[PDB]
Formats: sequence, structure tokens, C-alpha cells
Amino acid sequence: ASRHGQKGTIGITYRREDMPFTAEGIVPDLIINPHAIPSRMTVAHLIECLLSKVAALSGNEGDASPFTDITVEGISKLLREHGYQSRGFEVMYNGHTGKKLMAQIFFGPTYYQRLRHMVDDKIHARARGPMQVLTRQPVEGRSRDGG
Amino acid sequence: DMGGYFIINGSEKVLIAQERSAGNIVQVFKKAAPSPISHVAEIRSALEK
Amino acid sequence: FIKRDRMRRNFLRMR
Amino acid sequence: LSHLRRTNTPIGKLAKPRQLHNTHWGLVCPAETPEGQACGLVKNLS
Amino acid sequence: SNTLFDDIFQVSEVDPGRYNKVCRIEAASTTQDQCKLTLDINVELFPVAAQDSLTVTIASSLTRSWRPPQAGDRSLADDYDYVMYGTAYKFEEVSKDLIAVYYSFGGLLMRLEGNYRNLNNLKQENAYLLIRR
Amino acid sequence: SLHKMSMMAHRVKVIPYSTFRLNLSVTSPYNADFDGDEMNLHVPQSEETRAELSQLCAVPLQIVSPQSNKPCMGIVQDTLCGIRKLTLRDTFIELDQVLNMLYWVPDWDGVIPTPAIIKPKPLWSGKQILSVAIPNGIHLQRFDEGTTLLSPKDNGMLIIDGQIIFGVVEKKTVGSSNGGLIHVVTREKGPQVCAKLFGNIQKVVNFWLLHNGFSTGIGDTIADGPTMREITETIAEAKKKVLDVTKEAQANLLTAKHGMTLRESFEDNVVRFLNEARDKAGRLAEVNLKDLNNVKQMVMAGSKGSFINIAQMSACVGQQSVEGKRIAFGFVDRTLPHFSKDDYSPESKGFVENSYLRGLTPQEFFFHAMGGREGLIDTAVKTAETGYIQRR
Amino acid sequence: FIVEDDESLGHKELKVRKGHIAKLMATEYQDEYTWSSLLNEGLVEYIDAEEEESILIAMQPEDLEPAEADVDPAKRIRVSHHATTFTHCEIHPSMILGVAASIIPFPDHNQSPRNTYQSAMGKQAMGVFLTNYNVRMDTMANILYYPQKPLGTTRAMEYLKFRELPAGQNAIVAIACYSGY
Amino acid sequence: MNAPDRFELFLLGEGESKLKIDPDTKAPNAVVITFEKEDHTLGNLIRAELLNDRKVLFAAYKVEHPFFARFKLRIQTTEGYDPKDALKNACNSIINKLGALKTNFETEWNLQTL
Amino acid sequence: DESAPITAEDSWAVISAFFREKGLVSQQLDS
Amino acid sequence: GNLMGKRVDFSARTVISGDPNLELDQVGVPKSIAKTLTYPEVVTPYNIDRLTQLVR
Amino acid sequence: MIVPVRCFSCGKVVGDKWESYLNLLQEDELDEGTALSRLGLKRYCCRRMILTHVDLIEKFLRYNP
Amino acid sequence: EEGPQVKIREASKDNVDFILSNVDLAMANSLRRVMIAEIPTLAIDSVEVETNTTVLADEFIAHRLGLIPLQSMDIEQLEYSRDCFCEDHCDKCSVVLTLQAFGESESTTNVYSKDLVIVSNLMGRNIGHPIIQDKEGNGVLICKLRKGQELKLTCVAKKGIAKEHAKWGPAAAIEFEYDPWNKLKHTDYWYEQDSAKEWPQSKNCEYEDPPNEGDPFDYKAQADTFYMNVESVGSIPVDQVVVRGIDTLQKKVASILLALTQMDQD
Ligand SMILES: [Mg+2]
Ligand SMILES: [Zn+2]
Ligand SMILES: [Zn+2]
Repeated sequence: ASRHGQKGTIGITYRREDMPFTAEGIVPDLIINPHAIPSRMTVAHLIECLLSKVAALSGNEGDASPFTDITVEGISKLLREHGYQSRGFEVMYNGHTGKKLMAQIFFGPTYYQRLRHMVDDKIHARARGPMQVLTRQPVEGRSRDGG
Repeated sequence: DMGGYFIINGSEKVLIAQERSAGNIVQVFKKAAPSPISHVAEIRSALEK
Repeated sequence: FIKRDRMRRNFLRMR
Repeated sequence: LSHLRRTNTPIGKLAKPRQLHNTHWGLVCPAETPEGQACGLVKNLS
Repeated sequence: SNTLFDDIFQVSEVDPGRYNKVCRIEAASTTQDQCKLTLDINVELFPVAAQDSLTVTIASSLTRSWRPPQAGDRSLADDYDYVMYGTAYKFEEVSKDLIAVYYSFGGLLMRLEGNYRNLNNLKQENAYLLIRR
Repeated sequence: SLHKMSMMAHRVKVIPYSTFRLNLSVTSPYNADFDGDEMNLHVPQSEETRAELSQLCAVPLQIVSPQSNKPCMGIVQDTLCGIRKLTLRDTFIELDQVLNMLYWVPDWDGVIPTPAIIKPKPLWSGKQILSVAIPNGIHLQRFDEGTTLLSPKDNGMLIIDGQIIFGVVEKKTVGSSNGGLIHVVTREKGPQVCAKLFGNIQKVVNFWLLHNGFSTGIGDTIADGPTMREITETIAEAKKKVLDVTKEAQANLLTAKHGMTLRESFEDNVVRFLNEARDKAGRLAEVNLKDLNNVKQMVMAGSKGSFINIAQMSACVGQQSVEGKRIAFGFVDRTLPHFSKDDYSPESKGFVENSYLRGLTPQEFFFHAMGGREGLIDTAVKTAETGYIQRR
Repeated sequence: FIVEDDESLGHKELKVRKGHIAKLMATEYQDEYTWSSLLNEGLVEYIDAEEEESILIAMQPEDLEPAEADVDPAKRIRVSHHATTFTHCEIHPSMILGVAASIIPFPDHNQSPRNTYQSAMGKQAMGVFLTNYNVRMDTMANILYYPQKPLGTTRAMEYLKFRELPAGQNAIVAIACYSGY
Repeated sequence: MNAPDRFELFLLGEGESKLKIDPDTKAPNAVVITFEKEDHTLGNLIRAELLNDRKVLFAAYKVEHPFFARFKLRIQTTEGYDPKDALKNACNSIINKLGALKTNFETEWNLQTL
Repeated sequence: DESAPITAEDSWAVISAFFREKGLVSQQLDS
Repeated sequence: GNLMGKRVDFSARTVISGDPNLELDQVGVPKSIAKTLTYPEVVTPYNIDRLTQLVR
Repeated sequence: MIVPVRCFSCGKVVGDKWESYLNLLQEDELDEGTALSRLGLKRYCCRRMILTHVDLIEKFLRYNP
Repeated sequence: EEGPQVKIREASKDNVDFILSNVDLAMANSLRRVMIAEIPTLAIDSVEVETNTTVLADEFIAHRLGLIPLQSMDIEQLEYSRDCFCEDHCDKCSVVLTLQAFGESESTTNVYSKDLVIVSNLMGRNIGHPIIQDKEGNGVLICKLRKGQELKLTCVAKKGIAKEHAKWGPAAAIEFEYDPWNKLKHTDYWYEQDSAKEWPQSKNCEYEDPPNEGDPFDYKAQADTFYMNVESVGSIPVDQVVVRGIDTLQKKVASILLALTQMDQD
């Protein structure tokens, strides 16, 4: 999850050459769906990215503090000063073909946290096993090899 | 490590702040629509220390 | 735009 | 840190002592609260 | 096998509107006063400016899996600058004599108001639109 | 499990990696997200209970729900977003890819469709090659706003013998709609046929969209400068319209409505202007936003997003409310110590002047948070209550 | 902060001045003038909700002190300082926030419940919880291999020591539609 | 834990041949070749060169599911032409093009002094 | 200049002095 | 809790992931889960040949 | 923990470049931006790798055993 | 000269900037892919730990050891363990390296890739040497020690590819661009006011003629001329990443023909 209630599991893992790329050679560590933005209204998520990109380019620890006079249009002017489409977007090339993507993707870093729920810790299956003494029905829980 | 917690038989324990209405305080409240009493003035008197 | 830390530098140079 | 700065409003029910009051300004966190049973009942200090 | 309609038109209006690569044309026949036309053209390939003179042909030839034209030279009715392939989807009786036909070149629509191409135009899927000049 | 649909019969497909993989168009009746969501699987042990599952509760059967006499599954998200983009007059495909798009449809006849454009360069329209997944004998007609038989805005929908004639494909066509391309395919072809159409549509669309690509940035929340001037002005004129009503009611002139206090009536008018404002200022941003605006695109397709989402993100968040009334005086005659007493202003009772882009002020922050909280309480209460309601 | 009419000079400015700011920055650079130094100097006071009822508070000091005798369209729409009755001044509005919400970047740019959600996930996170992790024999622990400080931080995070014991890595994120996975 | 062996991505299994040629039932003089332990690295490249052949009536390829490195390549050619031969020729055409690209890079690299 | 009015950025040098003294567990400890 | 509802054998539960390459009515079962859950097939002339190879 | 060998995104070796990045900042008195640039960390993927890294190892070494 | 021509712009021991003209996009990309994923390198694959007193976990260090670049110039002389006839590994299929460090200084003692020593016999081939690129000549900093903090371990370096673990990545980011002036209409540039003003110009814009407004859309136009920039990690010299990239991609297409011929034996 990002720091904006924008959680998620992995869907697939792709290697560098399967992944889309900026002409610059930069490949994403994560690919998040655009769909999870309008309904949620996590504008601060996008602003974090634009600022985080600026910060990495210029060697700064980007101030994302709450009530400030920092503007999206201010940060955009800075990102153009570095040489990237002011709004974050970058023309990317599809990994399988090399052919340019008709759409420009809003690329850049976002601080993401790994959450304490692993799939190999959750995954459970049973086909007969331990039964309770009184009720004589399957026991409860992954640990107890429950039903 | 900031402390502010205990070590009880090994495990780190936190004392969670408990809410409460303050004592020695006079408050007037309108009674319910069917009630034979119109309003009540309540005071929760106790010895501070 | 970013957070100002060069005050080990700014405060040592001014005082 | 968050856990050492934690509050508990013991009730019991669904009502008024859940909503973020005006007086909660600067004393309690307007965003930090869990969902469900403890929504607005488990407050966090500013 | 042969042609079903042949007439030359004058482009009164060209319209993009939200569409960057295609425009809905509005032309009138030079020969017949009764004849009118509306058509969507990929302007990226065949650009059209206002007051343009164009020949408009509707042929039934020149199931069938499309072969790439790698075959050096072929007998195409290729004596035209822009050629399309669509389907007849409506036959409107607008008035006595006056009839409109509706065509869909994979979404690119066409309306030809006329009176005489009765024995020519059909509810035929097979309909090629050919345009020169 | 509050549905017949919450439990369905599926075909096993043993795969690697520790997750249950499910088709995305069945996301909807389960109510499943991949936000860390988990699901149960049960294995029948009789050649009789296998027959029960296969012959009564299979996904293809459940496609058309008796709950609403409509279908409970349709094309969603990536596929919905991509299907609008594919089915356009502008959208044309070069052979190289047309051939790959055809190969991806498994029930392809092996017959290359005749290109819509032949002479300049052989180009195919989206509509034409999407119609490859739409099976013969599917006849659909639909009229929207100003739909003519020579559709002007690519309005409505016309499909003949399972081929598209005109109209962009979106939620109203390819989604879980009452007269759906889905609702028709099931009744007219079979639940088994329809179950295949789901995949075939997705296989093509998702492939085209993999290459066409799609994204969202802060640029899509950026409203054009003069439109922002107009918005600022719409809020400003609505602010003065409130003052006029506030000073009017302070000189006792303001005549009270029938069966309402002078206050009840004053507030109604105030909460009305402050909403009219947010609604109009919002409407300005929506109309200013280009067709290329990725947020507008998802809304247009109906994949995610609504007008209010655009409105609150680009133009104005609006009036916050707790228990129907704009934030009341929790303190003696004021909402926060930061204000003077007996202050009835938009600013004091909880109106948020800013967008999520410009960002909220501290007063705006707290007031929004107050109203926001009421929402999570209500939600938590509403689930409990409905819980019991369903069971009794 | 305490705000009084005090100096005949102009209006009703704050008790605390740049001198005390330097005086504190002096003790800061040493790592004499503490917090108790501001408190006993009567430049700063402690106020409960009961006392808050009998005061008026200025949000920012500057933005809420002189008077009117151009504007950036990009900036937010702020109110006014028309009050001359100001008794106190808020140190910083961001102090209304607790530990969890203080880690959120630009929370004034998010729909309020979304902020309340990240207030709970910040707990289901990973990283270094203490540096003595190799000495502690705890029931369960997860330490992230290579943690990175965040690229976008809040002024408040400097005090929460996050920059020293972080909760994640800065990932190169593409917001795109790819395979549909 | 349920994760495959990283090497399976390129290493042929028990009885897994690099190619499996099957005729396309659906169309005349057409074939479907299943390339095991391969990806777009080779697939897109072969398809592109197959498309250059005038005698090739159809050429496409798909990676049915990303969990498994394999692709199906469909080739339909003009009568009296084995699609096998179209692919046989389209391959040589890639090697010969690459052999030229090697030599012309080696030429340009020897020319450099930094 | 010595007794010059404070800026918005000046707030932080005051906040920095509070946590220097009080810490983030002020309440628990003091009680 | 014990009669209208029950914990049951031949049941599995894991995290769900979205897949575009699965057919509508399919369910991607992880190998581990498929190797745990079973089915009582009766040895009949039809399956005898195949079943001995599964047993094998 | 300790300067990662190679940038996650592209695999450029950033592991050796640590000690020199600390010298460029301390001794040469350069800014964090020019330091990374002088070291040859061109694209931002690698820039974040060093710029945003926390060398906790030094704090763990402090404990006696 | 014959067919696809290469025009080198800049060259170094680390970066090769060139213009690939008279090629098919799919080819330029498939080379791009191969360059990363399928060129064989040598990297540590087995770490047997004898003793560890570090503040660092055994596997943590083990991971890092893989990531360390090792000489691969003559990688063709070394067999892939898998195909070798030995029980586990031998000199023909592997390079054995030993790391032994201790906090003899009161100050922090550093452990670097220079501290590794080849214990196997190299048979004369330039293989298995840890790559050092820095001024001070220490290489990659593995970890830091205290006083009694000791580290003794053995490493088995093996032939491998990025499709197995990116530790056998002979290449870093590869730059790739074509048609800087979007004449082919491959991208529909997102904008607020002016398409061209908002989107920055590329370096490669100098090396291509702009279209001039009055010219119509070239639909006959096909994508050739690709501005690329390879970056060697160090394992194999930059030139050889482009050359072996070509050779590996060839070997592949060839292997299809080889197997197609074996099919024509039945
Ligand atoms: Mg959930
Ligand atoms: Zn990098
Ligand atoms: Zn060996």
C-alpha cells in the first residue's frame, strides 16, 4: 500500500524486458491501475509522485507537509526545469514489441509499504483432518489444520 | 525506544487512556417526551483525591 | 519545494 | 508511538459519542480512529 | 460484378468535431438537383477541403478471406484515390421518387439521397465506395 | 453469502503460485476486490453432487439474475475502458496487429475480414474487429439523446447478424444492462455461448489496450486557467448571495416559509446556494475537460468515476454536513475558537471553497473530517442493521 | 502562543519574537533556552477545551496579524484576520494530527476517510521498529531488508524519527493499464 | 512456495520438444506451431519476418498465459508452399540480417578510439 | 530586528523545542 | 453454529487474484491446494487404466 | 541496512559508490544533487537508491557483541 | 555495409551510444530484450557459510554476494553446471571464491569485493574475477564489522542468465527511441494547451528533419532508425554486450531451424 489507503496484492511479476519502458531506460518497480484513482479521490497520491520525482532528480527530501503554500503548478515548473513533461507523464514503449504506447504514462516514484499479510501465510486447504471432541466436527484454524 | 510502558512477566504492556465524564460537574438535561419530569440538573460528586 | 536542512551550515555561518 | 498515544471511550452503542466534535480540535486526531465497533470510540491524541 | 452508382459531387461542409482523424462530409450532386450526400472520410489518408469536386462510385466487386495485395499487379477498380468497403443498413423512402440509402464502412457512415438507382442499389453487404480527385 | 450468486460452480484449472485466480467479469456477483481479499472453495465427493453443481450453479447459468431480470455480470474496468477506446471512428488498426487480434479470439473462423479502408492503406476499424467476438444472429438496437440512423456523435448502438454498424461500445452496451449485448447473447445463443463471449471480448480488448496503453496523472485534475477564474467567481458570487440573505434575516425582513422557523428557512436557502454553487462550479470543470482527459475517459466509458468525483477534485469540494445540518456550534456560538461568536458564514458552518487539487485549509480540513467521520459511523451501523434484516 | 496588545507599536502582535527563535536555535545547534523557558517567560500557555471557550485563536501568525490598505491562482482560498481581538496563536495547524495521520503526505489533498484508512494500514506495515532488533527475542518480527527514508515527508516526521527507522522503499511506479493483471 | 523453478522459463522438460507443428483445421494450407520455453524475444521477431514474405497470407502469435513460456505461431501460405518452408526461410532471413548487424557493429567499434 | 515578528516557518523552531523537552510519550511518563 | 452451519472437510481458502487469461467459469487453483483436496473416484473399466497411473 | 549492491529498477552498481558519496557531501561540501551526478547516477531510479538510503548498519554495530 | 547499418555516436568502457538504421522495429527490440535477459554471465550462486558474527543475517550477505559483479569475458570456456558431468560442481563448470574477514581494527572494519580470493583453478580464462570500478579500488562494500565480528564463507560462482535471476544481468538500463518528431503518429500526445510546447524535445530531434506544417501525413512511412544506449555492469565489456546480444539472438533463431530439421527425420 501507498500512504493514501491505496492497498493491493500482487497480480503478476514481470521481468525488465516484459515491462514498459521510458526511452531513458527506466522501467517500473510497480504497475498500478488508473481505475483506482477517480472514485477514491487520492489527489495527494499523485502530488506525492510528482514531488518525489522532482526530489530524486534534484537530490532533495521533498516537503509533502500539510498546510503549506506548495502548489501542483509550482512543482510542475520544476519538473520541466529537469526535462520531463511538467505533469509527470512520459512516453513509454511496450516491452513485448518496442512500439511506442499511444498513451503517455504518469511515471515516477511513490513511497509504498509492504504489508504484514503474506499469501503463503494465509493459503489453506483440507480434505479430512482433526475433529473437535464434543461436536465431532472439523477443528478451527490454519494452524490446527482446520476445516 | 521512548518508554512509557511496562515489562510484565516479559511482555511490553501499555496502559490505554480511559475516557470518563468529569466529576463535581452540574449539567442540566431536557427529559424525554413521555417523562413525568421535564428537566433534570445532575451532579457527579466525588472526592478528587 | 523541498525540506531545508542546510542550517547546520546556515546557523553556523550566521552565528 | 500511535499505541502509546491511544484513547478508549467505553460505551456499552450507536450514537453521538462517535462523531468528531468541535472541541476535539488539536487535542485528538481528526483522522485516526478504527472502523466498526470502535469507530470514534477509540481516539488518538494529537 | 460492375458499378451500381457513378456521380460527381461538390463538398459544401467538412466536419471533424471531437474526431482528430475522420470528418463527416456534406456534398451535393453536380448533375442531379434531387441528389444529396453525407459521408465519413479518414481525412488523415484522404484530406478534404471545402468546395471540392469528387467522383463517387458504388460497386459490388473489384466466404471471401481477404488476401494481402502482395500480388504485384491486380485487376482492382484502383483508378480511384480513396476506396472503402461497407454494409447497407437502411432504405429510407423520404418522398415519392426520393429515397435514401445508409452505409457503414466499419462505423464510418454514409447517406445518399436520390430517386433513380432503384434497379442498382441493394441491401447488399457487398458495397465498395470509390472516390477520385 | 447474501446471494444465490455469492456461491457458484467453477471449472478447476491447476496453476502455480499461492492464489485463487478468477475471471474479472465474475468480480461483480462475488463482490470481490483483490485488496487482500480471500475466498472459499468446496469439493463435491459424489458423481451426483458434481451433477448438482455443473447442472444448476455454474457461472454461465447464473449470468442472467432473477433478482432484477437482468444480467449480474458484464465487462469491467480495463476491458470497459479499452472497449470505448477500441470502438471509435478515429480508431483504426494496421494489418500486423489486426492479424494478432484475430488470432487471440479462439473461435475465429480463420477468415481475414475485408478492411473498411482499402485504397490509401488497408486499415480496419475497432468496431469491425471487435465484431469478430460478437456471434452471428445477435441483433441489438439502441437510441440515446439525438441518435439518428446516421448517428452523429457515435450515439446509441446498432449490431446486425452480430456485426457493429454504429455507436461506441461502453457500460450501456457491453456491461450488466437490461437490454445488454450480454442480456441478448444469453437469451438468444446459450449460457455456454455467452460465457465464451465474455472471454473473447476480454482477450481482444485487453490485448489492444496492452499496446494502446492507458494512464492517469495530476494533469487530469488540472482544470484550464480561465475556467478556474470562472469557478472562483461562481463561488464568490454565491458567497455574496448568502451574505445578502444573512443581513436580510438580521433585519427581521425575511418572511419565514410555511411550517418552518425563520432559521429553518434561512438555512435552507443558504445550504441551497452553497450546493448550487458546488454543482455549477463542478459542471464548469467537467465541460472544460478535453476528450483526452484520462479521468473523463474512465467516466465516459463508465469504468470508474462520476461527475461529483471530477467536481470535488478539480473545482469545489463543497458544503460539509453532519446530521443534515451544516457543522453546528460545538463551542458556545462558534464552530472553532478561530472564529468570532454568532458567525453563520459559509466559512464558519463548513463550506469547503477549495478543490482537492488546491487543497483544504485547516478549518476546511477539520470540517470535512467531521462530516467524513459521520459517514464511516453510518456505514459501520448500516452493515450491522442490514445484517439482521437479510437473516430475518 | 500568547497574543497581547503589548507594544504600543502598531497592532496586537504575538508575545514571542525572532530573538527567542534564535535563542532556541542556539540550544538546537548545541546538539539553555528550553520549552520551560518559553512557558515561564509567558510567551506560550496551555489551554483545555473549557478555557478555549473564552479565547480567540489566529491560525498562522503573519497571515493573521496586520491589515489591508497580485494573488496566485495556484494557491488555495484562505479566509481573513479581520479580528483585532486575537488572544492566542496556533503554533502550527498540522498539530491537530496524531502520530498515524502525521505520516500522510499532503493529507489536505485527500478525501477525509481515505486519510482515516491509511491511519490503520500504517500499523500493518514493515521496517525497523528499533535498532536493538537483533538482541530482542520477540514472538514475531518483520524487518525490511533495505528500508529507504521517504521522498515526500512532513515537517512533523522529523520528530517522529521516521527518517531514521522507515516503513518502506520508494518504488518507481507507473500508473498504467498493461496486461490487466 | 507454489512458485515454479526459475529455469523452467528456458529449459525444456521431459519429452518437451522445442516445436510442435499442428495443422489448422479452420483454414486451408495453414499451421499452428507451439514454441516451448520461449517468449516475444523470438515470437514477435519471427512473426515480423514472416510478414515480409509475399507468399505468407497470414502470420500471428500469442502467449496464451504469462505463467508459461510458450507461444503459438499461426502461418497460412499461398497454395503450393509449405508454411514450414516460409518459417524455414523467414529464420535464415533473421540470421543473415543479424550476421550483417554483428559485422557492421564490429566494424564501427574497431573504428572507435575511446 | 532583535524583537522582530515571527514567520510561519518560525513555528517549527518552537515545535522542535517542545519535543526536545516533552518527547512523544510526555503523557504516559508524567502520569 | 453446529447444525445450520458447520466447519467442513474438502475445503480450501486463499487470497484471490484477478486473471484475464482464465475463461469466465474457471477457477485457478494453486498446485499445493489441488494436491491436498481429493475426490473418491470408483475403479471402473473406464478409469481403471488411468487411475492406476494416478496411484502410480 | 547497508548500501544495496545495484539499483533495483535497472541493475546499475550503486554498492561501491557509497563511501565516495559520503566524502563528496562531507569533505568536498557538495550538495546531494551534484554529488550523485558526479558519481555518475544519471537516471533517477539509481538516484533514489543512494539519496533515499538509510545506513542503519552503523547503529547496529554500536551494540557490544 | 550489408543490410542493417550501425552508426556509433559515443563510446566508453561503460556506455555505447549508437544509431541502428535499416532494421525492423521488432528486431531492434528483440536484441534489446536479449541484451538484458539472455546473455550469460558468471555470478555467485552457492554460499556455504562457515562463520558469521555480523549484525547482518547469513542469507542477507548471501544475496549481496550474488549481486556482486564477476568477470565473464571468457564465459564461453566455462560450462553451465547443469550440463557438466560432475557430481555438483567442478573447475570446468564453476569458480570457487573465499571470503574471510575480521575486526582487527578498533575502528569499523569494511568487507569489499576486493576481499574475495579465487580458490579454484582458472585454466587461464579471464573469468571469476570480482569487478572493481571505483577510484579507491575496493569494489562493492559487502558489510561492516566491529571487533570480534568475523565472517568466513565459501562461494561457488556459476554460468547463468537474467531469466534465472537478474544477478546474471550483463547490462544495466538500455536506452531506446525512434521517430523523435512523432511523424509516424505512434503516440497521441496529452496536453492542456500546446501539444509541442508542453512535451520536451529529444536529443535525437537534431538527427531527424522536422515535418513542416504544410506536409501531409505519411501513411506509407515505416519505423526504422533506433537511437539506443547500452550500459555494461562490468561483467562483459559494453561492445561484447551488443555483439553477444546479436550472437545469442542468432543462436536462438538457428536453434529453431536445427529443431525444425530434426522434425523432418520422422
Ligand atoms: Mg477489502
Ligand atoms: Zn537504476
Ligand atoms: Zn563440473
